[PDB]
Amino acid sequence: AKVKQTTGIVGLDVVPNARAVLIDLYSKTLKEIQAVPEDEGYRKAVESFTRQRLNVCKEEEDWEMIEKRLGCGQVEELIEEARDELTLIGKMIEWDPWGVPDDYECEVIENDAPIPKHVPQHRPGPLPEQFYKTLEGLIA
Amino acid sequence: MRCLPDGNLLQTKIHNIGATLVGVDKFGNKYYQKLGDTQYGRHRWVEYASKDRYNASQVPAEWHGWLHFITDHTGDELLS
Amino acid sequence: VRGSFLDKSEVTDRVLSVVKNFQKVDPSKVTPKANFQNDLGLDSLDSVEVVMALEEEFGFEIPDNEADKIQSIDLAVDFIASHPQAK
Amino acid sequence: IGVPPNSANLTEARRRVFDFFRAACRSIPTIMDIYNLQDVVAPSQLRYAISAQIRNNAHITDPKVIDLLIFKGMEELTDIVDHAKQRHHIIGQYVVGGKTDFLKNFYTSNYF
Amino acid sequence: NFTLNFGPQHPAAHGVLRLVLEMNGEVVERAEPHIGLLHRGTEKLIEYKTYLQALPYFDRLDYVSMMAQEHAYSLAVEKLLNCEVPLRAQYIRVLFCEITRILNHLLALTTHAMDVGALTPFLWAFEEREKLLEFYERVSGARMHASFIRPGGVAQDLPLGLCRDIDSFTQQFASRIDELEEMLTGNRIWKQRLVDIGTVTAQQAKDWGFSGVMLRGSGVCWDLRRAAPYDVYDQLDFDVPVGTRGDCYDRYCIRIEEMRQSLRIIVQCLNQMPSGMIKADDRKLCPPSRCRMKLSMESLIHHFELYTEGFSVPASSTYTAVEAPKGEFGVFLVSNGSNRPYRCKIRAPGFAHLQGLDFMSKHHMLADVVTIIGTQDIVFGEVDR
Amino acid sequence: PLLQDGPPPGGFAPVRYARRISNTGPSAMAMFLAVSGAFAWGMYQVGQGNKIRR
Amino acid sequence: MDNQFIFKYSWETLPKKWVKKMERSEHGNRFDTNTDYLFQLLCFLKLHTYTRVQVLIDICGVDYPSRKRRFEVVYNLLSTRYNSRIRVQTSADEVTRISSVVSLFPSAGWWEREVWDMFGVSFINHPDLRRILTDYGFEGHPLRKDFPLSGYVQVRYDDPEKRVVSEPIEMTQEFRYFDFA
Amino acid sequence: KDWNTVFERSINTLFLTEMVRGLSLTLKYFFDPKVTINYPFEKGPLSPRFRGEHALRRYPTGEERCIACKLCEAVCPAQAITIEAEEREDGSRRTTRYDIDMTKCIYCGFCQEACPVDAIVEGPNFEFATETHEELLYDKEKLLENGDRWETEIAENLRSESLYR
Ligand SMILES: CCCCCCCCCCCC(=O)SCCNC(=O)CCNC(=O)[C@H](O)C(C)(C)COP(=O)(O)O
Ligand code: SF4
Ligand code: SF4
Repeated sequence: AKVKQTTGIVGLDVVPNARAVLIDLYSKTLKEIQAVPEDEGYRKAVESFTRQRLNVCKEEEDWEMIEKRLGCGQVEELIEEARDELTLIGKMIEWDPWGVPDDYECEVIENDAPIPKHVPQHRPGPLPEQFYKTLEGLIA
Repeated sequence: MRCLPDGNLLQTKIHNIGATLVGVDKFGNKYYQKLGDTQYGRHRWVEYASKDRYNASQVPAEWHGWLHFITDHTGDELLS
Repeated sequence: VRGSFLDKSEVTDRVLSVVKNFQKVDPSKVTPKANFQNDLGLDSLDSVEVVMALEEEFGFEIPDNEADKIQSIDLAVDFIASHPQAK
Repeated sequence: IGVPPNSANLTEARRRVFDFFRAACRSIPTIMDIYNLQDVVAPSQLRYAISAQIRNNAHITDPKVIDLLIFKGMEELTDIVDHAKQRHHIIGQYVVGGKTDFLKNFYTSNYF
Repeated sequence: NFTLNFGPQHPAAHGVLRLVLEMNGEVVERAEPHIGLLHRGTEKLIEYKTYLQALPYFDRLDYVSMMAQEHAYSLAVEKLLNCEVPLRAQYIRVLFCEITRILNHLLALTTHAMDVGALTPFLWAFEEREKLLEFYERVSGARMHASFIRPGGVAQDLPLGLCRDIDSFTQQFASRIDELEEMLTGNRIWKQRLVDIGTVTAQQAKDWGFSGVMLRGSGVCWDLRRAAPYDVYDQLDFDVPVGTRGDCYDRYCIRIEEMRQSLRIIVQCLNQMPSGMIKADDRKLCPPSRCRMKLSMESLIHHFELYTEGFSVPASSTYTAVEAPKGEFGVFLVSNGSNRPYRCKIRAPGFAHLQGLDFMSKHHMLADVVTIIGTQDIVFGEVDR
Repeated sequence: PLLQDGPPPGGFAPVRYARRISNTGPSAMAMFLAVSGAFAWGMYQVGQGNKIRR
Repeated sequence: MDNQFIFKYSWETLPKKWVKKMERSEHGNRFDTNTDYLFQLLCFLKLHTYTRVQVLIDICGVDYPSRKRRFEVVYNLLSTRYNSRIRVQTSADEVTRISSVVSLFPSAGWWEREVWDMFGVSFINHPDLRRILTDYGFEGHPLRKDFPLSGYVQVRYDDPEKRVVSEPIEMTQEFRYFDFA
Repeated sequence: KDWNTVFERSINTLFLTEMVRGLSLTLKYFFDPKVTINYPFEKGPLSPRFRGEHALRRYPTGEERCIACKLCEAVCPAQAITIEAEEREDGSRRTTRYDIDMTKCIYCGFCQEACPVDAIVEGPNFEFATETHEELLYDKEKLLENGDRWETEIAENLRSESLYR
């Protein structure tokens, strides 16, 4: 309930009405994505995570819980991602990249040459549960 | 009298006060030590035989290691 | 007294010489109403080099819009005789 | 300002060729002042070398190659005006200001 | 606008620094660095060297953080070779990486101070640099270009009594940091020269590929030792300081705090240093001992091969990065199966930082330009390669 | 051989890394009172000296 | 966000025509794309919520003389949001201009200048494309495999002209190539 | 905020209280001992591993150690070493030419590591500045002269470092 004083990130201003901003952005996103063909994996994935984040935003009235439930950083960084998705939606509509070409070909390599434990390796850890739900929803 | 124009030699003369003679080499260069702790216990010096026109390359190889703390053996022990 | 324009009679000969002096131009087809492309056997690249020579001669820049309108001698002449920066 | 896309046809390429030649020629007085060439060469000789360069490449039919040549010419010209590397009878890469060739080459060395 | 062509031409500021500034009186409008004055074709030369012969080129890129680049190159080769490094070697490599971090920060901080007029801390800090330079000389025989960290481990074991002399250094180093701080931190002139100078937001830092202190100054918690750990950094306790304002004063405080954290790491490496080999045992990639080479046919054959042909690296390509004192130092290595690298692209943090001088110095005073170059910590060996 | 450089039995002595603080100064009212008293009494003394010089 | 998730999620979400090759490996997840799609693929990866690739680490060229398109341009990218790296590569030749990504990542500006300097690959819409490392008036592209190691010219002071001048190289002792294969 | 805290802030500003502290610590080092070395009478510390001027070594009999294997020439990252060799009149495999260009060499020590007979070493000498470039083109005889002059120190250093290599 307490107003956030700082995000600790230089140039990222605190957004006091983050809940109202996020609900607006997600609702706008769920309309603009309908210009994409329904069979495209981009449209499916975008709807999947926008809906869950919207449902969380609707349920919780305290931005601290919204941050806690989503696990995706501060509400100000959630607003940035929501704005960027809306921008990407506009570009992808204009680009028209949809559809598989006639003589489509794609080589896939899965190289299993191991690397030592000691060399640098990114190991971020498990993502929030929705990422895996989105992925398995895309597979099916 | 070299101390008046040559201040580098004077610093060695002053630091020589209270020092111990370790040895003399073939060229006449004299080697001194203090056994204290001012520059982290590093108190090895050479007083070159020539009070003028001295040069660092005049230290023989037997004493070069001692002077640079590379070894604890003096030039005499190495030669033996 | 002052003046802003170079007399036309002074301009025609100056354009007449620089085309004669320009190579690939025999000084016999150089009638003052000649076309660099049709009457002078000059390609487009040679024609571009002629307007450049006149710019330097009269000391002033000629815009692309008007660089193209100078396709003949009489046309190059008129433009300079009425242009006040020509000096 | 930015690098333009590759020319669609030889009309677009030629418009660009003409544009470059105009810029190269319009910088000639600046070059003459920088290298102090008033008593070495005439400005038209500078113009002839530029038009020569262009005429030696009149057999190119691919607009992509023409664009690359124009880009390299623009780069070469910018260095000559901004970062002059003065050499007496040489501006950039341009020399400014009874026996056959075999016997001369034979007299010189064994490598022709 | 009139143009000012100011190139600091001596150790005062870098030395090959050449800047074209457009001014409005004393206010800077635009800054254009002209580089390549130290471009020596290192990437081209590496393609003509075996993997061992290319190693000394890394000491001479960021020539203030020598061993940190040797580590990055060795890690890249060990990655493509799938070579396992003994634990003792990993601790020695981390120990000297943090020693190399202190050497870097001591120089960066006190050379920046001398340029704004604080002449004393340079002299105090360089006597501490000499002590650490002695440790480089005792393990490798060179004060700067050690060539000590190698693929598979380190060139030689530590001489007896070195760990004790490093411990005696650590006992007194906190006092040396406190004196540098007491000279600068609280001083009103120092604060006036650095507070709100060269402000960078987090978005700007990510857009311009900033890393290291230049990125952590803007409040972005990102250190490659924690994000993508290597060697034994996962068994060590240290904090990652981050800024809250993103100006030159936060980056100064971070570099000071990073030397205290480097001191903390060195203590843990000293205490946890295990016994064992300092070189990977495989007999295809590491030199034999002198006694073995002079007594065993197999060892002599391997020694002959290693110092003439060098080892081969299977055909592949990868990007390897470490947290160098100046930021993320990366190596894009392309192997074609032979004994020489096919391509070695060197990603230098100072290349990204110097490119951002234009936006950082915008609308600042002329005398703030050197302050901004100081907080970027530019060494042109790695900018130009 | 088998002897390698390392910690002594029990490890090295603990070392501090944090900034040790220092409270050195009179500060505040001490300096202001000293300066004000000096001004008042010294100006009185200036008057006395001027009278003697007169 | 591990490399397993990136490979799978990119297969499901990206438009199919963009990516011609996908390599999942401990050496790095790599996406090969045609030149006409490089700009759009890099804008997708930057803006999309589940990728958030915000940092361009660097751009480099590789010369493959045995290939019809001899140059490979490699984009090493980083997501600080998800702590993951991605490699996007595309091929080019000596005359085909490829798209510049300065409008996406301002840090690409000097790296694309280096690629033009070192390899001769040109970038459409680059605000200021000129050599950045080599000497002014330099001829050739030194990182091409057919460019000689010691170059073609060298400089010296010339007292009669009172200046430093450039002349064809003369080597007192040649580079010795030791073929150990 | 408070008249007492405002007062203290103002007084600290006007009387330069933090500038006094910087003066006090500056004066403390004025009276302390100095760290300056009185070169050339006094020298800085070095170690047995120090990589200095190259030297060619002999056996105690006077025979050269080098057998012209050319390993040092092959490994040299700067290509600073040039070697010619042929069979000696007694059938021995020996160099007729061994040049090190001291102005190309990077003083890496790779040559000393590569040598199988301890023939080429980087000795401890670092004071060999010259007045000409040609004096830094060392031929075989100059290198063997260095070995004779520095042999006593080189041998002691090798005994010291034989426990680590
Ligand atoms: C100061 C010096 C620095 C600047 C100089 C740099 C070097 C300059 C050279 C670079 C420019 C080129 O070669 S760019 C290549 C120029 N050539 C082409 O455009 C190929 C196609 N040919 C044609 O279009 C015609 O033959 C043509 C005669 C051009 C006109 O057409 P006309 O036949 O209808 O007159
Ligand atoms: S020190 Fe290194 S560069 Fe110099 S000669 Fe020996 S091996 Fe070659
Ligand atoms: S010095 Fe040593 S490595 Fe070099 S040729 Fe002679 S024996 Fe071989």
